[PDB]
Amino acid sequence: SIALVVDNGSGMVKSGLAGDDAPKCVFPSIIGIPKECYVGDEAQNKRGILTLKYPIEHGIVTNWDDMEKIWRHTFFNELRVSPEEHPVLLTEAPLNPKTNREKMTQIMFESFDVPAMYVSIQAILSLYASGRTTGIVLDSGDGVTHTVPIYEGYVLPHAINRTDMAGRDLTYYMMKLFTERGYTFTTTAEREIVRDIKEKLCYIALDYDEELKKSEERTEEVEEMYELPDGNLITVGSERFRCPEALFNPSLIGRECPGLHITAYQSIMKCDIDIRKELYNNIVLSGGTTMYNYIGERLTNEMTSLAPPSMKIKVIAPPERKYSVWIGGSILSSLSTFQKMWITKEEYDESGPSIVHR
Amino acid sequence: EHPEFLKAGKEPGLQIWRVEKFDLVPVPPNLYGDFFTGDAYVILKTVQLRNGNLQYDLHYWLGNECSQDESGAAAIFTVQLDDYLNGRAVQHREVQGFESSTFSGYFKSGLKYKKGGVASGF
Ligand SMILES: Nc1ncnc2c1ncn2[C@@H]1O[C@H](COP(=O)(O)OP(=O)(O)OP(=O)(O)O)[C@@H](O)[C@H]1O
Ligand SMILES: [Ca+2]
Ligand SMILES: [Ca+2]
Ligand SMILES: [Ca+2]
Ligand code: NA
Repeated sequence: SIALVVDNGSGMVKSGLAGDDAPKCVFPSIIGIPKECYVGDEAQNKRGILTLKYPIEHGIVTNWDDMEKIWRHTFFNELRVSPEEHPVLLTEAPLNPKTNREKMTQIMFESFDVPAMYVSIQAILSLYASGRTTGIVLDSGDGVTHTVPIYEGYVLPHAINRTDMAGRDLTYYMMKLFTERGYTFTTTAEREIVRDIKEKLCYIALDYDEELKKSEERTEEVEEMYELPDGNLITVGSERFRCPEALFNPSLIGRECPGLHITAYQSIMKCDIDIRKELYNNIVLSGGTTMYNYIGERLTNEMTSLAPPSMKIKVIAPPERKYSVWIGGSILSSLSTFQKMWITKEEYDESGPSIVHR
Repeated sequence: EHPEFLKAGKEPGLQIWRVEKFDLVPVPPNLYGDFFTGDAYVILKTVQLRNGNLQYDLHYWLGNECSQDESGAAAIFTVQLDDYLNGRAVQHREVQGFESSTFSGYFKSGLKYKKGGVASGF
């Protein structure tokens, strides 16, 4: 009390205080190199003089020096909070390597002098946030998409699937689609423009072949104008649904891995048959890339066509989908029973970074 | 250790807690079965096996007007209480008006509902 909640992602950092409705400070997980030194949005504005660095790739920390800088910026510049005076809740990807779990614990205690910390699996926090202890979470962010079967509060690690296609790949796909139109979005800022185009204008086609026919005939019923920062207008037509379609058919961008629905189906099949029924009934979407309109209905139809006859399929798509991980964490670290769940400074000093394991 | 966990599953019977501002608070026995539709509850049913051991069924009940912190806490409390019971409890998610026959059978005169409840912890 009061616990700090930090959800570290491949592209975005979700941070705030335990007991809040939402994260108060949401900023990109980027380091700007003209060490570091520019961190956050300030590395996006003065990006013309710097080169961008991402300490987290596909949900996994690959640079601990830069990661440690993101944390310092999170505490000092964003939350404006002394970390040695607060317990800190962190998040990790499913199947996170133990070396990174120990390094994360080491940094918090040794570099930040944190009184107490705890690490939660992201998918689990999302399920909790939806008010469930059992279900299959489809976490889909900027750098990685995870399919996590969870039973009675614990992930089933052998059934977890991972695909490295996500939001960033979709952004580049849209850039590719705009390239064949004559445009040349290539720079740092230009990539950010297209990303905004994707978030604002895109949607999931219920029937892709039918929508593709519709856009080629009644084109006016799909076309939307987008105002570029220079004032010019670009027409966006079939790109609106062709871009997020790659989530269901990755072959569009030249990937061999199966689509979102197939990968979820195979995870369910890797689970005990006695729980598959409950998993179909509790499919929970999380992450920014699951925000596309009509994605819940599309997935629902896809899963039904794969599932056994008369199987009940429910896809839950919470409006706060982008922050479900943080929210689940805020609730978790606010509970009266979580006081004794923390890993204390005392427990670290006589066990080391190997303390995270239980 | 949370004092309510220590009271949990000591003997055959029915135990009900209501989530109140990020905490588990025991419902007074005379109010068992009368659920605030604006709240979330945790219910432990303990049954003596025919061999000395105890049987555990954990039911978390979600009112239609309960807030996200309450429903979230109820699910988390359920896992934590199951952990305390060495994972030997079977967990059940109960929705208002769609409760399982087992959960309904716990209350002889049937489930009652009433508007209102404790305010959100958020
Ligand atoms: N309204 C929206 N529609 C479509 N996509 C969106 C929307 N909002 C955000 N996104 C996408 O979500 C991605 C980031 O989401 P999120 O923060 O959940 O992932 P992350 O944690 O940063 O990355 P990862 O989870 O892969 O480590 C971005 O690529 C962004 O394009
Ligand atoms: Ca994430
Ligand atoms: Ca309430
Ligand atoms: Ca159990
Ligand atoms: Na179900």
